[PDB]
Amino acid sequence: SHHHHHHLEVLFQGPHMASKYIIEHMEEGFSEWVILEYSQILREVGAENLILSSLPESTTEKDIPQRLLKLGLRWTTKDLKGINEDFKDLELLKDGRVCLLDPRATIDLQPEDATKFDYFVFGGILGDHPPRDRTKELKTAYPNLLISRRLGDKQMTTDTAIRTTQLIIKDRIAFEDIKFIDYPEFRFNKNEATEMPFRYVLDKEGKPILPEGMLDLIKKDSAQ
Ligand SMILES: C[S@@+](CC[C@H](N)C(=O)[O-])C[C@H]1O[C@@H](n2cnc3c(N)ncnc32)[C@H](O)[C@@H]1O
Repeated sequence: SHHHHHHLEVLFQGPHMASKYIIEHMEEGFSEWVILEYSQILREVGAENLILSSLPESTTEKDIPQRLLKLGLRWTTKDLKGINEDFKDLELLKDGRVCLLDPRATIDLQPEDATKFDYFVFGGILGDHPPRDRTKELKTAYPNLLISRRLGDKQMTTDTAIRTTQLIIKDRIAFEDIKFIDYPEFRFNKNEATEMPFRYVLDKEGKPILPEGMLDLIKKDSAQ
């Protein structure tokens, strides 16, 4: 009775060829907000295409939210340069072929960058306004691995940055063609409304795309 000690999910997804998305986790633990965000990301890019890296060394499976485990989250306490040690199935993370999505970069990501990078890295950061520039910690941590690219001049949530990167790289849509809304207001009644100071991508109904559950969380907050 050893037959469950396997890596079938990995065998089933290979051989690797497709762009991957890596989130360097940079929050303590997993708040409800983070869980909803990461759940949405998993659903949009596919569990086989996401890695959550740099978790604290003491992290074990019980510390990972069951909602994320159920959606297939691949997670590791290794940093970017140790990911290949844990996940032997992934393509090598090659110097210069790993793109840091960096709000301060001087050059915006473009569809032709699909040819130029195999991995796209995001800070798992709940941003502040004004931004605290915490993404810069990644640039200093991996100075020869990463090349920075921008997603326009306003801050996006992690799931929005990944959604935008997928539209540019996978769907080959130029940034200037993506329909965004800057700093949307969410109003529910005369007593309850909240602005979110990020840039969001719009769905075909003209509404900002939020993780499932997030509008409920914003409504619960406004009701307090
Ligand atoms: C909410 S943001 C955090 C930004 C962080 N507060 C800062 O000022 O560096 C989450 C992640 O999505 C990516 N991101 C968000 N907005 C971006 C932009 N305008 N350009 C490039 N990457 C962006 C970055 O990888 C970032 O770490």
